[PDB]
Amino acid sequence: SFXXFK
Amino acid sequence: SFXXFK
Amino acid sequence: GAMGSMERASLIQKAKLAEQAERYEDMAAFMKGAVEKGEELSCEERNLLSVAYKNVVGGQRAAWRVLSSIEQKSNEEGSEEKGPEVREYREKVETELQGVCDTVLGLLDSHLIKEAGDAESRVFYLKMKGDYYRYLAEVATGDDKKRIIDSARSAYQEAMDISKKEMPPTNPIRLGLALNFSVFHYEIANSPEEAISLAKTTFDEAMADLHTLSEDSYKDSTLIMQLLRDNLTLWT
Amino acid sequence: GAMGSMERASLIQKAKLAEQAERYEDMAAFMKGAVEKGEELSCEERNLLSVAYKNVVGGQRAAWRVLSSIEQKSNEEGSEEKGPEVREYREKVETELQGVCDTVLGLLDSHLIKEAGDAESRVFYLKMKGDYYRYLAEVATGDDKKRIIDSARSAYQEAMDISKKEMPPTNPIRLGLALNFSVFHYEIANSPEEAISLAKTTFDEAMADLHTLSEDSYKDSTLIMQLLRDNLTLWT
Ligand SMILES: [Mg+2]
Ligand SMILES: [Mg+2]
Ligand SMILES: [Mg+2]
Ligand SMILES: [Mg+2]
Repeated sequence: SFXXFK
Repeated sequence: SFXXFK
Repeated sequence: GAMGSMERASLIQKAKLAEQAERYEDMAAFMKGAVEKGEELSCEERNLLSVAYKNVVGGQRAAWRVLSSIEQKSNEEGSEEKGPEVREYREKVETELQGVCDTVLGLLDSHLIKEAGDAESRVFYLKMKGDYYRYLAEVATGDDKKRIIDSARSAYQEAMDISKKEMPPTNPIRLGLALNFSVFHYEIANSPEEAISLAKTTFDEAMADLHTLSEDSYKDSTLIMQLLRDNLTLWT
Repeated sequence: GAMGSMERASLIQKAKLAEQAERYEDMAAFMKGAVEKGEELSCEERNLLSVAYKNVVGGQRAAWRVLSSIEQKSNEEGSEEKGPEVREYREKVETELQGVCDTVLGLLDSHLIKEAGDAESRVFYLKMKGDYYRYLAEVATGDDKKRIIDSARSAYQEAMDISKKEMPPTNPIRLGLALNFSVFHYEIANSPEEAISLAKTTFDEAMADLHTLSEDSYKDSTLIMQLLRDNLTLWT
């Protein structure tokens, strides 16, 4: 799954 | 350094 | 509330330090105090919040899985009675995990979601709501399990609805939301075909929009598209 | 004392589970409750105690070093004033670290060391005492710094004295004690020549005794001898 966008 | 002998 | 005496800016500052020191419990407590100041969060602050609690609950989930695996082996054939201790400790970790999720869910309800008007913030927080209900789902067993699952579903769907209307299909929050909702379908909802359909449709729509992107944004989006690819290769 | 209602055997059992789940704070609290039952610890239990608190304080020390490094960069040339927050948070981690060391030191004084009559147990616990004073030394700055350092020195020396008299030079506790006392000399006492002399003498005396060893013991001892080798290659 995926969670802190640049 | 070193600390759980077998 | 023991962060109540700290400046908002100092909490954010210390959250960034805590991240650098890999002190994620600290980071989460700093960011919780920052949220409870009552102001909306900027993009960077929203990222701190989600990185913090992801790390905290991620250790809990890893531990729960180890202990749940041991406990299932204690139920098996030719397995010697070992007492109530494996169950007891798995329950202690479970309750701790459940409290972190409830804390995150509580911040989102009081009052991050309702004050989030822009699409990037509202989708971000509804994805969080889906994610933290999904973690509750992973450990739920009672009757309430269906209701937890529906609650996860419902947050993800509202977030999906907004993201489709308001964001490009390469948007990294949109991409990560789709990825996680697909994981929800595969791992929680017993809907692997939906999981695969969503991952593939999301991937293909992003691919067709990559040409619109600068070199840095292309990098951000293709990273998450690769994660969709990875799941599809796992699932098919 | 909140482990007081748990069976000693259940605490040990849950400590082993906590190790498997990489839940080392838990592991340390279980082992603290086990010690406070008042009974001597077996070999396996002594190992649980030291693995637990090593992991706990090891995360603290890593965080302290990150924050101390940031704080030193805030003191440097052309460095913009950032407020009291870096110092404050480094102090919070420091105080937490200091409390773990004080807790370990407290278990050893009350009353593990004084009831340890056999050489393997007494040396093990005095090495722990040296190690946890050495961690206090790493962060100490006041006048008391010299006294902390002496206290570390003194535990290590008593342990060295017993181990030389009572253990073969391949004994892994003797080897690990020498390794750590040498690290003490290099990193705390500003005595690199002593550190190197001790590592080399320890290594050479073990090498000459390896022929006495079964294949499994040879493996145990040469692992730590390699660590002596590594430091000597680092130090020379
Ligand atoms: Mg203010
Ligand atoms: Mg439960
Ligand atoms: Mg009893
Ligand atoms: Mg201090």
